[PDB]
Amino acid sequence: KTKVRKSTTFHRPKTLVLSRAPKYPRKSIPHEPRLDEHKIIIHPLNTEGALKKIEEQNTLVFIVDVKANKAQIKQALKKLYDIDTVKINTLIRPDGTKKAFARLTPDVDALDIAATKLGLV
Amino acid sequence: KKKKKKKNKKKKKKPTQQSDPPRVLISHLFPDGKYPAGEEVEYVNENRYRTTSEEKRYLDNMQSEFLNDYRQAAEVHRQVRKWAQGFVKPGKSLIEISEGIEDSVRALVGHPGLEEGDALKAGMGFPVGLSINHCAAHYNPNSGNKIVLQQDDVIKIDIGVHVNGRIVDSAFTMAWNDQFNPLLEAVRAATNAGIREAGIDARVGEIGGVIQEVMESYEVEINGKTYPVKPIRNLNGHNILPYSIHGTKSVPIVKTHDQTKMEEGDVFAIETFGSTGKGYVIESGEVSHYALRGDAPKVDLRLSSAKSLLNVIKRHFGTLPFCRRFLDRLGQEKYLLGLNNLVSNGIVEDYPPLVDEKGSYTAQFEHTILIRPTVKEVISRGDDY
Amino acid sequence: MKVRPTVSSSRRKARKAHFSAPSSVRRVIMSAPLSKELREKYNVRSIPIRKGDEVQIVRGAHKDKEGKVTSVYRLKYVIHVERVTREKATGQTVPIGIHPSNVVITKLHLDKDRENILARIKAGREQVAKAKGK
Amino acid sequence: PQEVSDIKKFIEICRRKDASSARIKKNPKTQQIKFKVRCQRFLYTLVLKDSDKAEKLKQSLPPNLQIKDVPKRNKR
Amino acid sequence: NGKVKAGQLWSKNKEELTKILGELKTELSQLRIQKISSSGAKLNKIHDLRKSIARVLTVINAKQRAQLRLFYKNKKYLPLDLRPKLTRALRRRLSKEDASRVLEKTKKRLTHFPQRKYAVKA
Amino acid sequence: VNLRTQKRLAASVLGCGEGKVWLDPNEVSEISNANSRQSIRKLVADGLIIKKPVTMHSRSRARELNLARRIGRHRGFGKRKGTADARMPQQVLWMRRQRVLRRLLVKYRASGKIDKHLYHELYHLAKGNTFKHKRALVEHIHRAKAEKARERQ
RNA sequence: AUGAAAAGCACUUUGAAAAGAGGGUUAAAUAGCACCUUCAAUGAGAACUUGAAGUUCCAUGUGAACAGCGGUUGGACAUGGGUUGCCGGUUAAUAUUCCGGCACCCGGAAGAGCCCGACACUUCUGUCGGGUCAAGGGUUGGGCACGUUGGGCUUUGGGCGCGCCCUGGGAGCAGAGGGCCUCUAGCCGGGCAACCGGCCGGCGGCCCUCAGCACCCGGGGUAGCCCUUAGCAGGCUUCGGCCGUCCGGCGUGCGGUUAACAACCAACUU
RNA sequence: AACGCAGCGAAAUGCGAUAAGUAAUGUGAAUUGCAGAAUUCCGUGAAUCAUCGAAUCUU
Repeated sequence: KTKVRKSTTFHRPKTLVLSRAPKYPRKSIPHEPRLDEHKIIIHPLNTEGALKKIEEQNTLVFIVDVKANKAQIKQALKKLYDIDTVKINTLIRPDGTKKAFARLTPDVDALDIAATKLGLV
Repeated sequence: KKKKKKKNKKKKKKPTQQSDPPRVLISHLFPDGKYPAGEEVEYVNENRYRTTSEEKRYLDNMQSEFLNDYRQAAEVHRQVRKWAQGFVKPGKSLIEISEGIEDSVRALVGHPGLEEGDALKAGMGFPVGLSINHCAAHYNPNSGNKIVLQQDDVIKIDIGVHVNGRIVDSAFTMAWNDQFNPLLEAVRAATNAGIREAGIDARVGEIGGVIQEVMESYEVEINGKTYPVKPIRNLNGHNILPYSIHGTKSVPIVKTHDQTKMEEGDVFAIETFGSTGKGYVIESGEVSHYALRGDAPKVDLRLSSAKSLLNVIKRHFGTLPFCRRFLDRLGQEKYLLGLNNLVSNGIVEDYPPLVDEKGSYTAQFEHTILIRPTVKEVISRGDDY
Repeated sequence: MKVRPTVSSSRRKARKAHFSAPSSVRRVIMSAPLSKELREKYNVRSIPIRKGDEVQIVRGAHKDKEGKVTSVYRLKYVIHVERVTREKATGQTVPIGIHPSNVVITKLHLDKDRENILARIKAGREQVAKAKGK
Repeated sequence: PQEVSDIKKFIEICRRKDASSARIKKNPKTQQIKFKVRCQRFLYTLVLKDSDKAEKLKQSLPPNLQIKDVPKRNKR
Repeated sequence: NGKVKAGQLWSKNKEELTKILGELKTELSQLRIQKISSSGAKLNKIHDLRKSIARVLTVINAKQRAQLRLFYKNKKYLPLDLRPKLTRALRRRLSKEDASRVLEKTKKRLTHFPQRKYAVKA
Repeated sequence: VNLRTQKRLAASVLGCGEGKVWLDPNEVSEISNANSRQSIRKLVADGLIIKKPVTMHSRSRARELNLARRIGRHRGFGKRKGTADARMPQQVLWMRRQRVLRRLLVKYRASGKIDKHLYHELYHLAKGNTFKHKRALVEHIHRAKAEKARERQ
């Protein structure tokens, strides 16, 4: 009078899982997007090495937040300076901050960008 | 013998008068090649014998060329300062004043200052000074400046001209509100007092001490409140050397025990500063003035931008002070990075504007004096100051 | 003698509260007596001193010296009036700090709030008088 | 680096859209002319001996392709 | 330009508050670039700009919080941050009505035999 | 004048050690302000910085002794310090002889000088230390073939 | 725990400096914030600095302390900077991480690096030439005939040239001589001057004649390459014929007895 | 507990990317080592002042 069972092992029956439908938000409003472009980029670096990079390798050396990754650095420079980058190489300095070398696209000249974008003027 | 064509070539009369703005070569206005002497004053007291000494007169004649071209430089200064005294008014822009001054100087000396070597033969000895209100010195508008002088501005006009590295540096102040007028007389007296006190064997601390009695003996009424005139202690006059505006000896404007003597053959800049404030100025504001140091560190520059710019400065300006616009007119495009690197290294000192406290008013007058073997020559004296 | 329980008559606590008093409290401590002309004009015996009013010195080596206060320097419990200076070795003049209790206020700095302060002190003094004179 | 042995294949390799640049290398000590074209993935080299055949090839490939002569002592 | 007064901020809509916040952040960026090697009057503005941004953010935040409390009026379950916070103990404490409840029998005793206002002579 | 930095920089650019760098004593002033690889490199071109040649170390005497040994001049008993096996192992002497004998037998079989039956017999004879060297093996082969030829009956 | 108040020491002078002596502030300073060798260079000073000869990392500075002697030196002090699947390069300090190339016998690749040179070069900057391939062992050579494969080379025949040299046009450029007119400078006569006449320098735009370099268009000849036929590009002779005196290999009788012989190449070991 | 934040700070104190703090209320001219502001009070109001009912609150 009961359904046949091809196996001697009993398995827990499948029951539906209802999605959460809270009657009140546990947090009233979502947080503002943390670590936006102004928080990411702090200030360019004016040092002999950093300026040497600008003239020769067409790269700009920036000091960014230590908790930002290369994807955020690339987006920050594009939406704040309208400068494109072929690649970005980042290191964390012994003082605890992040140094980001941003090589610009060959179409633009970095030295001009430093003047126009007030990097050094 | 070949009889070739000889079309009539009308001898043009040399011009005898100047234009507005000045563009006539100075040699056209002095066809005999002799330029006016400045104000001649005998030395005082135990030095009066110097006037008639036969040996010193011949010694002076050995440097006749030094004397006569400098006299040319001083005469150019007088005509340019006359134009400036007639032109500057509330409502004039600093940019157009500076361009007019440089063009007049360059036209009169015959040196456009574009070709290599040309600025080192003759022309501006240092960037013009256009210092407003609390700025005492070393302000110059850079390219694109839009500032216009207003009724309540106090403007200092400091003009330097050199010929063959002999630089005439003289400066004066203008104001248009009569409450500001007394300041000019106070500083004028100290400059004129310096002229009376200057001479061979005079001790510089006495000049500084005399300046102190005169400045605190003057007062000025401004907006219902009275301020004594104070010397700006931390400014000083100086000796002049070939192609170098500042030498190693100073003539203070406060008392000292300094036993440095003025000597035969020297040239001195007698400058005075007055202030209603504390009597000392600090550096503040956007920097426009620069000068290559004579005691320049011979660092092996690491930046190629710097490697060029430095040579360009030496070739075009040498040790004479320059300004940014003097670079723009050479065609260097973007060059600040090399310039700022050179400043940071310390090869080329940047001269920022110098200001006393906010709300104060300062005045400035300056003359160059030549310490000739017989008498003192206040070569830059004119009817204005 | 002290009666109210909240009042403390301990030297150590009084010295601590005075020397470590904040800026707002130090203004009340640094009070000066009014001149007899202003005392009879405003019916006020003393006021918290302010930068901007002339002052006469009655105690010290600078007695009978009149001048306006240039700085109310609360950290050191001193004020600086004009023309009281001391030359350093260099000859530079430094202002001399005078305690507000050794001076008298001959002229006031007249502001909109000082009118309220003077009105509050005046109204209180005669108001007390009517209650005590009953 | 790969070689193109046949001439005909070399032009087609120079004709495909990802051929950024090309160059001619001269070896006078052996009379070898090396035609190298750079594509997206590989650098293809074709070694030639007869200079007579070399001149025909240079004007046969599409003109859009930039060709250089590989000067001695290429500056850094 | 100058320091932004908190008084005028309170009378601005949200979208105008957002626009001014962007300008303030942008100005702080380039002004923080120039800080390298320079001492003087330049610095005072970046300190003021930092505090100016803070004032705008609080105004945006405060006006947002006020709107939420208006929407969640007459609502059984409020968000955790909008709910009153006193202490853990005070929130678990019995409600005023619950702690003051009485039984039927206790209510009957108090209705008929409460504490009387009596005086005894001498 | 402190030129320690210049000496280190010169060695790196010159691609040599620091003990080979020569700095002109009479131009210590121009070397003093080099303070960079480019300037050090410039002083190399101008002849101010020179790399000293390596110290002479010649194998001429080693070559002379080796030649004298090839003719037997320094091979005496007093010139040997190890055992004969260390100097010349028997295992490599045996391995040399075995390959020499086996190689000789292989080409003889291919050329038809011997058949497989004589080749097999000689192969195990060689493995059994019967022939001292190559000459012994051929001498044995010649004698055996003559006797095999001799049986014409 | 200085002093009521920093008024905490101006200025002169000795000393490399630290500091000292005057002088000044204070009521008081008997209250002073301690209340291996030689030479040379650098430097006040050189045994232990440098050259030549025999976060400690990097640069610049440096009073004390430390470096159990000294110290100009330093892993010390002060202030700045430095850490981003192969080859080459790049920095004062990072590189398989940066830059360039290229990826996941020949191409890469000689264009790279390394040696030699020549001229320039204050520095911004190097440029161009040349090279950079007594015993103990091996490897070859097996022939004569025939047939077959590469044909190594050459002759004839066929196809494709333009390397050079001869002839026509042009393009761009360089220099010497003559003509047109414009700007600046020196000498003579005259002229109050202005201005009028003669000689001379720099001109200096344009036109005509002479010499040299590089580029394009159109007509002639090769001198190189590729393909076939014949010989192997051959020598001797009866002049018929014979040898294949070309190289290389592969297949069938051999012969294998003196290859047990020659030549060539090689280390070592009693 | 860790890490950051000041015009010039290493520690302490204070604060949390709104960082030597913000808002709001009170009071009513300062802070102080050098810098640097504000009312110019009729709204607009220093300071590390007091109060503090609104917020931010990094790992």
